[PDB]
Amino acid sequence: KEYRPTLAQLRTFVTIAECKHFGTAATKLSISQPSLSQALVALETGLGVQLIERSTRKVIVTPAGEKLLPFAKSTLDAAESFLSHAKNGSLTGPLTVGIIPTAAPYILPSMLSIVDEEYPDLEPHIVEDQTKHLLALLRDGAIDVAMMALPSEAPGMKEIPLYDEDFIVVTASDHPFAGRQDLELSALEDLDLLLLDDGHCLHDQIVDLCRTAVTRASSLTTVMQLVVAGLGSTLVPISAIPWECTRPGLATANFNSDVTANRRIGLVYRSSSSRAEEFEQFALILQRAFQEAVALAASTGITLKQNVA
Amino acid sequence: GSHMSNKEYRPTLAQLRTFVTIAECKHFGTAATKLSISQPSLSQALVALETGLGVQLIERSTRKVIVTPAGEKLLPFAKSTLDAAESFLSHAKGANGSLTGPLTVGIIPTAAPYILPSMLSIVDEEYPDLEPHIVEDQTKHLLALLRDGAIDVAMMALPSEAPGMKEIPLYDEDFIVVTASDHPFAGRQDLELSALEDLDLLLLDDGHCLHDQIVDLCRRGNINPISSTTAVTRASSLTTVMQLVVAGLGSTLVPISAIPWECTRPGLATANFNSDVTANRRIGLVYRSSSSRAEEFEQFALILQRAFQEAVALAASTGITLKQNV
Amino acid sequence: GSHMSNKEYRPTLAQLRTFVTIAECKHFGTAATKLSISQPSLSQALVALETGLGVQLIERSTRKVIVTPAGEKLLPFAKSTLDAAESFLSHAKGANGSLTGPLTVGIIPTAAPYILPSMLSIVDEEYPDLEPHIVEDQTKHLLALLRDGAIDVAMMALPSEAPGMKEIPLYDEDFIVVTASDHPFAGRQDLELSALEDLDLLLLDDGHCLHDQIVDLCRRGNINPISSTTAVTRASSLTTVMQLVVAGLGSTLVPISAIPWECTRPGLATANFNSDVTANRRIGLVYRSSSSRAEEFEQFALILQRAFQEAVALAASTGITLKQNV
Amino acid sequence: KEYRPTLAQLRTFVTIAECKHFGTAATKLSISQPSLSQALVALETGLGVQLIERSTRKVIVTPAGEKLLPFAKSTLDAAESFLSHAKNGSLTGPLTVGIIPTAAPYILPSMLSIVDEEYPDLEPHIVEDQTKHLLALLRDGAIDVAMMALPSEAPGMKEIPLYDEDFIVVTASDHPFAGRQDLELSALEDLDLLLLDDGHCLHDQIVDLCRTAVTRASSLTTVMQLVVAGLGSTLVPISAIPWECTRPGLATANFNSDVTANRRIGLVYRSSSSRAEEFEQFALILQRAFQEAVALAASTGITLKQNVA
Ligand code: NA
Ligand code: NA
Ligand code: NI
Ligand code: NI
Repeated sequence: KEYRPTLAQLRTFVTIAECKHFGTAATKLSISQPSLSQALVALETGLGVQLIERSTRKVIVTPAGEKLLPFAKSTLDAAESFLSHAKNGSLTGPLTVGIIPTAAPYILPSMLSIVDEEYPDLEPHIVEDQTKHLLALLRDGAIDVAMMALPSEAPGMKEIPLYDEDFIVVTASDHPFAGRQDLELSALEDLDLLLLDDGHCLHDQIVDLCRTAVTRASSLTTVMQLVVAGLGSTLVPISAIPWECTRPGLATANFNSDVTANRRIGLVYRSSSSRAEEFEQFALILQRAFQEAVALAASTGITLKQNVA
Repeated sequence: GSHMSNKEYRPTLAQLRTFVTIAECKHFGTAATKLSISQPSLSQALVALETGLGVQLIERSTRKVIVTPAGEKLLPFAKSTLDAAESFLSHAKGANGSLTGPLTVGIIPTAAPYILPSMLSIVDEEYPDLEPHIVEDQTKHLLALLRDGAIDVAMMALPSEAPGMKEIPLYDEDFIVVTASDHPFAGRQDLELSALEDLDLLLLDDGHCLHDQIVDLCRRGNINPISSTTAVTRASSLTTVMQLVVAGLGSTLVPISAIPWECTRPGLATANFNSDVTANRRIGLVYRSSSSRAEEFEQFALILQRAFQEAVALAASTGITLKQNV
Repeated sequence: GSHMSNKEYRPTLAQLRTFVTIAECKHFGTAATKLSISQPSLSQALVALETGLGVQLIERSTRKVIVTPAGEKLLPFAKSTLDAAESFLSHAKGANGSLTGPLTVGIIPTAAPYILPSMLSIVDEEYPDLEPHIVEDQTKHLLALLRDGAIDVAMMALPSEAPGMKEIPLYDEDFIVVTASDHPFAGRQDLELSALEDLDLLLLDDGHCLHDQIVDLCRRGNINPISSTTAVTRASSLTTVMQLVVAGLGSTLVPISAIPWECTRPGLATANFNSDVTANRRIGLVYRSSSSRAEEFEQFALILQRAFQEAVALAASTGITLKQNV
Repeated sequence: KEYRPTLAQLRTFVTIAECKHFGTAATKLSISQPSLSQALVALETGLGVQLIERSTRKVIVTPAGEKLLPFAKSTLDAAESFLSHAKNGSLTGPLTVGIIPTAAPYILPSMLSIVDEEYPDLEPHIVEDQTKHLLALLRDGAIDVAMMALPSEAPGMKEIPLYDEDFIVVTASDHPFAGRQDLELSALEDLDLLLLDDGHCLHDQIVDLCRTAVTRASSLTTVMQLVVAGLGSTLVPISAIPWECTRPGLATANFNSDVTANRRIGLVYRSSSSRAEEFEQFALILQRAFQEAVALAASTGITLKQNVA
C-alpha cells in the first residue's frame, strides 16, 4: 500500500507505550477498547512492523517500537503545538499597516505609544509609502490595511472613515496674506501654489476644485524649502503644523468658514478579510492619535481653520 | 462572534497538508493537482480546518489566494507536524533494507575526516552488503562528478545551487571560534558579530553562515562581505589555517565535529558567539533529480545523521564548551 | 641592473592614457582602436613610459595582456592625473555657455530640499537663459521618467543600474547619525559598525553605503543585509523617521546636506562613525546615453557640485561635528 | 580644434602664476623665455581664454586664470604623485604567492615570520590551493609565483628549484612495519596505501613508480583519520611530521638508503615577468623556511629517511 499513518493511529501507539495497558490507554483517549485495538493494528499492518507485544496482564513495546516511539511522540507534540498556537474580539497578534507619507509622521508616535501602553498583545508593523504602492501591497496581502485619503476608488476594498483633517495655508513671512483668517478660494490665484498629492479637497458653495521652477514634489520638505525661499506658497494638513509650520521664514493663513479645505482620511482593507472587527478597533486608536495631533497643533498658538456645520 | 474555536476538534495530517500546499502554491487548481484530489475536496478540507480552529488561514479572491497573518504564523507549525510524520515513516523503513551494492559518496574536506570513521563503522557493522566508495574533494569538483555520474550523492553545504539536483537536509552544524592561546577573546562564550573586527578571521569556503537579528553576513550573493586583513588572501585547507592560528597570525572558525581532531593541541584556545548569533552551516545530501535511488539515499542520510551525532558527542566529551543557541 | 629609473623623464598625459587604456581593455588591438592610433604607436608610447619609469607595467603574451603588480598600484594614480586634466578642460568651458533653454531635472527626495535653493539661486543669477524644471520623486519614478524622456537628467545615488544610461559622478556625501537626546550613543564621534546592534536604525532607500575594512553592508545584491527590529518595517520619508527618532523609537542616518533643516530641532542629538568606517552615498547625474546634450549636462553637474559645497558649508556653520574620513 | 592641454603647458601656467615673472619662471623650469611664452600662448589659444596679463615690470593672473589655477595645480600634483609612487634589486612591494596544500601549512609560519622580521618592505599575499588552480591563477596574473612540485609541465613558465623533500611512511601503531627503517619498494604491496597527489616520487635502481573505502582524498586529514582507524597507511612529507605524525594511534617507518621517496619543490612563474631577481631572492626565504621545518621534524625524535649521494 501507499499507507500514511494518521495522528489518531500515532496517538494510540504513544498512549499504549506509555500507559502499558489497553484499558488505561482507551480511557485516557476516551475511545473504546476495540477501537484502540483497530487503530493499533491498522498502524502495524501499514508499517509492516510489530510495535507492541500483548500478554494477559501486560503490554511490552518491541525493540522496533522503542526505536519509533520518540518519532511518533515528536509528531504528536508538533500537532499539539500547532493547535496551541492557533489559539476573541480583540486587537492581538500581527497587524501590518500602510500609511501615506503626509499623514504618517504627524500621528505615528501617538499611535505607537497608545498601542504599546494599551494594546500590549498587538504587534504593529508599519509601512509608509505613496498611495498607489500601498494599494498594490494591500491587494497582494503584503499589508492588512492602508490609512489613506478617501475615496480610495480601489476595486474589492472596504473603507472605514476616520476623520476630516483641515489644511492651513502656509506662505513666506513677508507674503501679504500672512496672518489672514478670511481668505476666499479666489485668493489661490495670488499664490504660486506648490501642492502635493495629499488628498486636499477645496470647494465653497459656488466653485468646486475637488476634482514655479518645481513642476512637482513628493515631499513637503522640498515644498517648505521653496516657501521659505519666497518661491511659492502651499497647503499643509493641520496635524503637520507643530513639526512643519513653526520654523522661521514662514507664516500661516486660513480660508473663511464658507470654504472647505480638508481631506477625508480612512482605513482601506480587502473585502475578503474576516478582520473587520479588528480594523474597527484599530480605527479608534487612529482617531485618538489624530485628536492628539490636533491638540498639539492648537497648543502652538497658530490659528486653525474655523468651519460651519 | 459565535463561530470561533471548536473545543473537541483536532486537525488531521490531510487537513494540514491541504493548508501547506495551498499556502505554497497560492492557487487552488495547482494545489489540488499536486495532492491528486478534486478542487471541491481541497476546499472542503481547508474549510474543515478553518472552522475547527475558528481562524481564517486563507483569503480567497477570483484569481488569487492570500495567506492571512494568522496563517503565516501557523504555517511553520503545520510544516513541522508533516515533517515529523514523514520522519516517522522514513525511520519505519529500517526493515526495508534497500542499502545494498555500490554507493559512491562525495564529501567536502571540512566534513569528511570527522564523520568518516563513524559512518564506515556503522556501514561495516549494520549494512554489510553496502559497498561504500568515498571521494573527498572541494565542492566544485564534487558537483562536477555528481553531474557526470562519477558519484551518486554528495555530502556538502546547502544551498548547493546546482542545476538538476535534489537536496536532502541532514543537520545544522555549529562552528566554534578558535584563537591563539594569547588572543584577548580566548575563552569568551558571549561574542557578538562585532568581534569579527578584532578576531583576524581566516575563513574557508566551508559553508559557514554568520548572522544575528540585525546584520546578515551570510547571504552569499556571489561576493564575500567579510574580508581578510591578513597576509593570507585565501586558504583552501583547515590545516594551513590552524597552523597560522597557533603562530598568532589570525583566528578561525572550525566545525564542531572537528573539535577532537583539530582543537585540542597546544597553542590554541576556543571561544563562542552568543546565543543570538547564528554561526553554523546547513549540511545536506545532494543527488541527481532523475535518480531511482531516492529511497536508498534517504536511508543513507539517516546513517550520516547518526555519524554526525557521534562526532558531536565526541566533541562534547572533550570538555570544550560548545555554542549555545536559542 | 642598469636599465632602471630615468632621472629627467616626466610622463606625458598621452603616455598615461595609453597605460590606462591597455590596463582596462587588456588587448593592444581594442586599446589602439579606442584611442584612434596605430598598434605600433600604442606600443611605442607604453615602452617610453616603462623605460622612463624603469618599471614593467604590462606583461605581453601572444593572446593576452596582464597588468603587473607595480602597474595595478600605479593605475589609480594615472587615472587621477587624467581625471584632473579632464576636470581642468571641463571648467575652462565656463566661456562656452551652452546652458540655455529648458532643462528638466529629476532629484531624489533626500537630496532635493537641501540643494534646491542654492542651485536655483545660481541658475537665476548666473545662467539667466536656462529654464530649469524640477521633478522631485522616488528613484524608481525618476528612472521611468528619464527612460521615457519626461526628464532630461536625474540626480540620484549611483550606481543607477538603469539600462541605456550614462552617469556623471558629482560627489560623495557623508551621513551623520541622529539619535534621540537620551540615546547612549548621543555625542559619540568614534562609532564602529558594531554600533548598529544598539542604534535601532531606521534606514531609508537613500543610497547609504556602510562598510569598514572587514565587513561590507553596502553591496546591495537585491537583498538588504541590515534588518530593522522596530515596529516600522519600512519608511519612505525622512520626516516620518525623524519623528520616530525624537519620540525615542529608533535612530537614523541623515545626509550631511540635510543637517541645518533636519538636525537642529529639540529632542535630537548627533553622532558619527569613526574615520575607518565609510558611511556615505555616491551622488551622480544620470542621463540617456543617446543624448546630444552631454556637454550641457556636464556644465550642469558643476552647478550641482557648487550647490552641494554650499549646503556642506551651511551644515558646517551649525557647529555640529561632521564625519571625519582617512 | 579638439585641443587637449599638455602637462608642460599646465606647468608653464602654474609657474608663471606663482612666480609672477617670466624670467624667474623660465629659470625655475630650466627652459628658455621664448619656449615659456610659446607654451603659454599654445594653452591660451587652445582654451580660448586669456589666463595671464603681461605688463612691462609685472604679470597678473586674469579672473578666468585664478578660477582655473587650482585645477591645473591638482593636475600637476597628481602627475608628480604618479611619478613619486613609481619609485632596485630587492624584495619590496606586493608579492602574491600560490602554495600547494601539502606544503603550505608546514612552512607558512616560518616564511611569514622571516618576511616580517627581515624583509619589512615586502607585502606578501598568500593563496593556498590545488596545483591546477594555482597554474590557472598564475597564467591569468592573479598570482605572481606558485610554489609547487616540479616538473610543472606548464607552457610559458620558468622554474626555480627549491629543495627535495623526503617522505616518511605512516602506519597505524599496531602495523607490523612500525619502527622499520629498511623498507624496500616491495613493502608497498603490504600496505593499503592511500596516497595524495602531493608530488611523491618513488623509485629504486630496478623499479620506477615515479610515472580502501576511500577512493581518493584531497586532504591529509582524511587520510590520517583512516590510518589511525587501521584502514590504510600513507606517505607524509617530512615537514608535516611535527603537526601530523606525533598524535596517538600512529607509527612511522622509512625506506632504506637505496630507495628514493621524495618530491622536488620549486617556484614557478611566467616567462613574461621581469621579476626573476625578486623571485630568486624569495626562493632563498623558502629554502630557509623548509630547513626550519626539517629541524622541527628532527627535534621530535622520529627517525628520518637516510639517503645515498
Ligand atoms: Na509579528
Ligand atoms: Na599590497
Ligand atoms: Ni510607483
Ligand atoms: Ni578544479
